[PDB]
Amino acid sequence: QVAPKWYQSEDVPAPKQTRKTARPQKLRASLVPGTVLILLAGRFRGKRVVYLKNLEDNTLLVSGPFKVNGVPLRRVNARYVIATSTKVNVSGVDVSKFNVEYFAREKEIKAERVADQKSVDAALLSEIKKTPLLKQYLAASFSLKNGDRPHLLKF
Amino acid sequence: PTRLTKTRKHRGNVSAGKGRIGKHRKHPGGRGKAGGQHHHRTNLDKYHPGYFGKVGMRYFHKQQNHFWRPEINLDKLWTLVDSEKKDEYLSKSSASAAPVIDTLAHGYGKVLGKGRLPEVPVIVKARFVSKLAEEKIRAVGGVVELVA
Amino acid sequence: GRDHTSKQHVRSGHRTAPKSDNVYLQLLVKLYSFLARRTDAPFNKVILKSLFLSKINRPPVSVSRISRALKQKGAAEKTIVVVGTVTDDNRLLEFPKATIAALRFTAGAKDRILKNGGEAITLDQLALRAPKGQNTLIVRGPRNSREAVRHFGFGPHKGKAPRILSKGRKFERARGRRRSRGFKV
RNA sequence: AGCGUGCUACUUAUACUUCACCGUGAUUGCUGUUUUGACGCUUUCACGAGUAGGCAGGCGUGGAGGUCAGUGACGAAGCCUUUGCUGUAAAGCUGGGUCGAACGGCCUCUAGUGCAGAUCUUGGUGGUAGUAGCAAAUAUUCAAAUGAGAACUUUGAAGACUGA
RNA sequence: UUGCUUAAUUGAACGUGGACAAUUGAAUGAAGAGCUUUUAGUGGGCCAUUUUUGGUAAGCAGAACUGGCGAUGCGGGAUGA
RNA sequence: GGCGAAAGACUAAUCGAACCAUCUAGUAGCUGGUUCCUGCCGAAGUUUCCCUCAGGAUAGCAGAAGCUCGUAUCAGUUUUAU
RNA sequence: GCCUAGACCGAGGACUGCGGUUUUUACCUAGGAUGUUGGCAUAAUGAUCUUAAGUCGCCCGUCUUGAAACACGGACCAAGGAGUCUAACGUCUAUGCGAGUGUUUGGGUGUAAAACCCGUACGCGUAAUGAAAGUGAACGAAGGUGGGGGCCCAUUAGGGUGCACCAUCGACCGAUCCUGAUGUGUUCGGAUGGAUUUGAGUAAGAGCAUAGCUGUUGGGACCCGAAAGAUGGUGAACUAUGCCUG
RNA sequence: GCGAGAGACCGAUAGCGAACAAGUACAGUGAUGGAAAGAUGAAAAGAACUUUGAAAAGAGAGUGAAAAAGUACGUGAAAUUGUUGAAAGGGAAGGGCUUGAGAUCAGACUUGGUACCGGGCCAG
Ligand SMILES: CN[C@@H]1[C@@H](O)[C@@H](O[C@@H]2[C@@H](O)[C@H](O[C@H]3O[C@H]([C@@H](C)O)[C@@H](O)[C@H](O)[C@H]3N)[C@@H](N)C[C@H]2N)OC[C@]1(C)O
Ligand SMILES: CN[C@@H]1[C@@H](O)[C@@H](O[C@@H]2[C@@H](O)[C@H](O[C@H]3O[C@H]([C@@H](C)O)[C@@H](O)[C@H](O)[C@H]3N)[C@@H](N)C[C@H]2N)OC[C@]1(C)O
Ligand SMILES: CN[C@@H]1[C@@H](O)[C@@H](O[C@@H]2[C@@H](O)[C@H](O[C@H]3O[C@H]([C@@H](C)O)[C@@H](O)[C@H](O)[C@H]3N)[C@@H](N)C[C@H]2N)OC[C@]1(C)O
Ligand SMILES: CN[C@@H]1[C@@H](O)[C@@H](O[C@@H]2[C@@H](O)[C@H](O[C@H]3O[C@H]([C@@H](C)O)[C@@H](O)[C@H](O)[C@H]3N)[C@@H](N)C[C@H]2N)OC[C@]1(C)O
Ligand SMILES: CN[C@@H]1[C@@H](O)[C@@H](O[C@@H]2[C@@H](O)[C@H](O[C@H]3O[C@H]([C@@H](C)O)[C@@H](O)[C@H](O)[C@H]3N)[C@@H](N)C[C@H]2N)OC[C@]1(C)O
Repeated sequence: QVAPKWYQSEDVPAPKQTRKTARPQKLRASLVPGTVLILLAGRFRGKRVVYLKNLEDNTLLVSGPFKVNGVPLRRVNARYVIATSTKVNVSGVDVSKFNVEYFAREKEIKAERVADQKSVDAALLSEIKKTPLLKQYLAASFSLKNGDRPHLLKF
Repeated sequence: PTRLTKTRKHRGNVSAGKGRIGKHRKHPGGRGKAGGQHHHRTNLDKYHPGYFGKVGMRYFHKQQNHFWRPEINLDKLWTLVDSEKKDEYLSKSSASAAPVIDTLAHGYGKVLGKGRLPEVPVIVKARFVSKLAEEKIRAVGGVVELVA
Repeated sequence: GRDHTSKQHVRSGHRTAPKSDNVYLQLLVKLYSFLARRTDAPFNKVILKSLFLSKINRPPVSVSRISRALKQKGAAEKTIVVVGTVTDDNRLLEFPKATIAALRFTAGAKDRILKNGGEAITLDQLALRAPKGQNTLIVRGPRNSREAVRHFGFGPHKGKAPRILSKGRKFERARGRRRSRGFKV
């Protein structure tokens, strides 16, 4: 066999100075706080939720509301959502304290999370009841029926 | 050595480098110098003109020793002087005391005249000499002495 | 595809290193490759290519040819450079004081150079005392004087020597070389 | 879905364009940092079809000089094997089994040195195939004895034939 | 300069000295130009367009120039040198 | 060589010249075969001579080694003039 | 000029460059991918073997213009199986010495076919040319002219010196043709001067020796293959014919 | 012919034809022609004894380091064949490329470091 030589170094070079200064995401124009969303994947696939806040980790903050749907305040990814044209006025919801650290990993749920869910549900249900049938629409799951063409369908 | 020959590199190739059409055969064209006047005339007339025929006269029982006569030219003649006294001879040689050069004892038959002598008298002993060789020897003050 | 205007993958056709395995010749090639790379004196590049040459392309240079080169107007003090062997010549009447740089000196050539007060030096000494080849004079021996060259390009009316083993009246002096024997070419 | 003619899009070659990798040829630079490979390292560009044939660089085998104070009865060599690894490849290495006495790497030397063929040589073995076939010369049978075993041996009874 | 040439102080051929410079006397290109040695295989060809000879003609026989196949796979012509 | 009432018959399964060993690995312009890998270059069936026509020599086409130099004047091409 | 939907790729590895923005000896999209998050490590992942499916795929070797051929060899497997050695050579290359070179026929010596040592000859080279008798290489700085790398003097340019090599005009030696001095064994000698002639010559040597590949010739000559030809022997137990005895 | 010493030679299809009861066995009237064939184990310790079988043999046992050494004897390849397991199979089979399925193999929780740090692989 061929024996290793002196000039064969194990030294690991440092990498060159990368020039990839990242710059902020530009979401779709259709994603506006208060837009009703359809979840396309995950545990809650098919659920219709309310879009609350854009978080700094690129994810969307949504709520069911948890009372109407059973889906709580949680993050979803914009690419796994269909943004409809139905809107809820969310100037009256306080979402000033939901951020990436709020979903930092620690069943049993913290009393913080349950209290926040009650608080956000209260304002949302105040606002959702103003549109007839909106609560029942949010309670119902989305599905594709026979003859339904998503390229032709408006959401 | 056999390991460096092209026989080793031809292993696995059908014709061993000799061609599929031509097919290395025994003696196409004949053996030796066959056909020198017929189908090998185009070689012999090009690369060996003069090959066929007779020129000159025969010499029965030629003895090459009769013709022994090695030649030495004048430009080489001083090599025969002893190497340890050559420098002295070049300076001190005169008409009354000149170096003697016995060319025959050094194994030469004739002194030829190519080249130039030192401008120093010499005494040259030879069996034969060319006309110009002697003339150049006399011009530096020397002489040719015939020996047998 | 490509419509090629020249043959592809052709080697340069010039020798880039000595075929020799003499380690000291390799040391000289190393020195003069450095010199030709870092100095841009044309002399060093010429010397580098000369170190690659084969034996027949480095004919011996006699001391008489060196003396004729030293007799050139203005050249009595130049350093004579020979990439090859310097040989003695017993036809020479006198030899001057001179500095000759060569690969090899025969014993007679060296004795004659030293006896007349000259200097017989190698090529590394030359590099040390003339790194750009200042005041040098390169001398080359006669390439076409080789006995093999006599037989090159032999043919009708060419005047070259035949390839022949024995010499005499019975050896290729008849038909083809004489009008009394047919024709002469 | 025919014939003449015009149009719009579309389909896909080892071809073209950009990029990766291999090689070849050229090319940039490399000694107060030349650093034990300068036959080395390094920058850049272009190119790659091939019978006959030429050349180069490698792989493999028997034996020889040198070296590894190399492997080995606590298992050498050989042989079998979806145990794998390396190399474009010639091939090299390794796990498991079998086995029983020698063998290998490296630097070189050397040759009776590499097979698919030659109606090749010697030896071995198939399919064919349980197949062709074991059909001329009139013809056999019953019982007993012997024997592990009897169409086929021996004895008796008989039926036949050769027909001097 | 000369031994050639002219009636010649005329010429012929080769020159000394002087001058004319990057438009050094068209375009485009140029993996550079020149030179040498040495040796392999081959020396049955065949096809296509065009020109063309003999022949009723031939997938016949014989020439010219070029491109090919032979030596060559690949996409198309179902298949095909 | 024999022998043949003759067929070129017979002469030990051998006869238009037996068998055996040797010369003898007789010669063959003819048929067959010609043993590992990769890389780079890459043909010819044409010229002349040959009792030459299934073969050679010769030139051409091909490879290899280079060498002298470094843009010198070259080109399966155009233009202009002839 | 602006907005907008997809796909493939991420070679390189401190810095060095060109630009830009300037709010800055700073920052950038400007000399080639980074940031972030989830899952998994009893595995999502990758390779091989077997098999299915889709698509393509004639039997190799050979001679040949043309082979899958209704052309030839090949039922199968192992082991063996074909450019070799030698004499003499061409080119090229490496090495030693170099106007020389080659110890090895032989002798000396020996730790005994080795290694070590020695020299006279000899071979080849150093001179050619002519059939031969024979003769035998500098007018000159070993010449003139045009190129020519390198070197020298300058200061792009320019000036000089210019080895190797090349083109060209000469000179020298031998052969051939002419001329024909002083002289004479009066038939020899050959001074001197000429000539679109000729040589495998000269003109500051390049060779000798060992080794290697390739190429050549003679050898069994890459391997196997005739029909034949020759020399010396053995057969009439078959059969042909005669004879002898049944 | 007789006596010796050697080798970059061959290693049982090689080397003389013959490594062996080889110029043997065998063929041909004759002259002549002319093979194949080496190796159990250190030692026969070459398997006593029981049992099934007419016997050859088998099955136990025994010797041996080994019977995966039993005079069919060192190792014991291939062609070819039996059995066992797995798989495929409408007028051949075999091959390339690709993926699936089944089997096999491999790898980072690293030579990990000291509950934390940090890393590996597959992905958004
Ligand atoms: C005017 N002179 C023409 C001359 O130019 C030439 O014409 C060719 C003609 O013959 C070619 O045509 C040729 O080749 C094609 C095809 C194989 O290319 C064939 O289909 C056609 O039958 C054949 N005649 C045509 N394609 C181009 C013209 N210049 O040859 C014919 C000709 C009459 O001499
Ligand atoms: C200069 N030109 C000369 C031309 O003159 C000639 O020279 C001759 C020469 O050949 C003669 O010489 C000749 O004849 C004599 C014989 C007569 O003895 C011979 O010995 C000699 O070998 C032979 N060459 C010589 N005797 C006179 C010169 N002029 O030789 C040929 C030449 C070289 O062209
Ligand atoms: C006798 N007349 C001569 C005429 O013969 C010629 O001389 C030749 C000369 O040219 C030859 O020389 C020729 O050939 C030699 C070659 C043999 O090596 C060359 O070296 C040389 O360069 C070449 N010129 C020379 N060998 C013989 C003279 N008589 O030169 C002209 C002349 C003076 O008229
Ligand atoms: C420097 N002096 C030179 C001297 O060296 C010698 O030069 C020769 C030269 O004459 C030769 O060249 C000669 O010979 C060749 C030959 C092939 O016949 C001829 O072709 C050529 O014309 C002729 N000049 C050349 N081959 C070598 C130089 N050393 O002779 C000429 C000279 C001028 O005296
Ligand atoms: C009793 N029968 C005998 C028998 O002794 C036979 O011996 C072979 C013998 O030679 C073999 O042995 C063999 O060993 C090696 C290797 C190939 O094994 C061979 O190279 C060697 O020639 C041979 N000795 C052996 N393995 C089996 C016995 N039948 O020899 C011939 C024969 C008549 O068959």
